Amino acid sequence: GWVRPDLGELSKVTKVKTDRPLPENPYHSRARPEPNPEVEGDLKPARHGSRLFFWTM
Amino acid sequence: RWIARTFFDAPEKNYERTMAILQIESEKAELRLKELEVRRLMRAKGDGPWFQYPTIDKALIDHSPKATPDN
Repeated sequence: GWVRPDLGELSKVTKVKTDRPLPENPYHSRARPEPNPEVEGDLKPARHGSRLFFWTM
Repeated sequence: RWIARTFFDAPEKNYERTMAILQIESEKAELRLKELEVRRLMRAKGDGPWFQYPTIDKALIDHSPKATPDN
C-alpha cells in the first residue's frame, strides 16, 4: 500500500491532539513591575496664566 | 474735601485692592513652590508622567513560531 504523498501534502499546517495540557509562562519570568498611573480627566483652565515672573493672565 | 471727592480714590478701595493682590500672589507663590518640589521629586523617582524618556515600544514586536525550536 502506502500511496505516495503528493505535492504539496507535506505542508498544510495541521491540528493535533495531545495528553498533557498546554503550559502557562513558557518564559520563566516574573510579573510586570509597576504600571504607570495615567493622568486622566477634562482640564480646568490655567491657574493664573503662566505663573512666570509677571504678565499675569 | 472737593479734591478728595472729584480727583482721588477711596481708602476702602485701596485697602480691598491690597487684600486682593495679596491673595492672588499668595496663590502664585504657593503654586510655584509646590511646582518646584513636584518637579524635583518627579525627577528623583519617575512615578509621574513628565520625565518619561521614550523607552522600547513593543507594538512592532510580533511573536510567531520560528524555524529554530529553541529561539
